[PDB]
Amino acid sequence: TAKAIRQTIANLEPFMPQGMKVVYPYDTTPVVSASIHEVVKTLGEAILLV
Amino acid sequence: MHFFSFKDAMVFAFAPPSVLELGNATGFDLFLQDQAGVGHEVLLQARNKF
Amino acid sequence: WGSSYVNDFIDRGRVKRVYLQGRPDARMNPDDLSKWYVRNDKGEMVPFNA
Repeated sequence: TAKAIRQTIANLEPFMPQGMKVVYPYDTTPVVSASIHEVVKTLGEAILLV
Repeated sequence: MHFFSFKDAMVFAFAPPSVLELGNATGFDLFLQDQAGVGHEVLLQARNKF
Repeated sequence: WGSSYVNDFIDRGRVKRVYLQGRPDARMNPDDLSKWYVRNDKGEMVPFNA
């Protein structure tokens, strides 16, 4: 749904006026992506080191 | 479509698709939308240009 | 003082609202609430602090 939001505004920014932009001051999905990436990184190192 | 080429009405005859539940005409279809808030006549002349 | 919403109005193709309220300097202190007048039955105006 975060990707759906980021793509459903990405087709709206061509129609924005020149004195505007969009940023994301508050977001929670990067810690989810970083957590799952970190745990699969630890598992991928673990299965070769053993 | 040869006999109906008469003066008064712009009569258009066709056959429905084989599944009438799915649409009423074969071929593509699309919408032209006003995103910036421009008036109706601009979209009308854009439709005429298209 | 209650900001009554009366009906709708069109703006740039989108439907918006029209509100009704006094000016800010008419409502900032308690004695400013004494600045308002009501019309009685026979026609004339009577102040609110009366």
